[PDB]
Amino acid sequence: FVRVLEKRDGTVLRLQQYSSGGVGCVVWDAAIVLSKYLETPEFSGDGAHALSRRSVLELGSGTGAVGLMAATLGADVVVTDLEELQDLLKMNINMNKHLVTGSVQAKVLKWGEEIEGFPSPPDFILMADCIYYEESLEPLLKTLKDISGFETCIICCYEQRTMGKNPEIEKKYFELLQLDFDFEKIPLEKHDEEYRSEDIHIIYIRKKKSKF
Ligand SMILES: C[S@@+](CC[C@H](N)C(=O)[O-])C[C@H]1O[C@@H](n2cnc3c(N)ncnc32)[C@H](O)[C@@H]1O
Repeated sequence: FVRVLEKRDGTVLRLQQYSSGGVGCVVWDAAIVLSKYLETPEFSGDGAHALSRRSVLELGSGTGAVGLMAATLGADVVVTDLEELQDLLKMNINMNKHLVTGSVQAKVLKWGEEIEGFPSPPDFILMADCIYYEESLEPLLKTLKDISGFETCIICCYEQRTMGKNPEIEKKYFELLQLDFDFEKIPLEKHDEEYRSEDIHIIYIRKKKSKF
């Protein structure tokens, strides 16, 4: 009942998906793509967004897969989700703390609700498959605006769902996003050569600050 995700160095993250009492969350494909993206040279010492010793907030962590990966890369990570997912997050911190080279802790952060502030804006905010929640889009973007500063690197990874109401929900997300943020799509050629998909996008989001 463990989902496994292997790092570039052969070490292996292990993620439980069921917490006792109905509460649970699976590891989503977008979390695998973003996690393995964090292991590309882009987030190494000689890279554009070195992760080691930097502050990282993850929203909608679920199992914690992405934030845990960042913690095995030297970041000081806070993984967050709803109250009911805190037990699962703590279990997965326990299963992977032997691989953590930075730090990792879990906190409740329900989108739209103000929580324990950072002393200064995080260096990164990470999100995997956080966007198809129509009812929580304005809350999510409020949290993002409240926490990020002009230097925060916001990385948003999501699997594009092409059927149903999802195309519509996706457009509402971007229309709300553009009021306060810029974005830029990371070309597929920069994802992990193995763990990528034309259906799974990575976008860098930045708090807008125009000179005009
Ligand atoms: C599709 S899952 C993705 C989980 C994980 N990031 C991954 O990719 O494997 C979305 C996550 O967002 C969380 N979430 C949904 N609405 C939320 C809200 N209003 N506030 C905080 N978290 C929320 C869910 O509990 C769930 O863990």
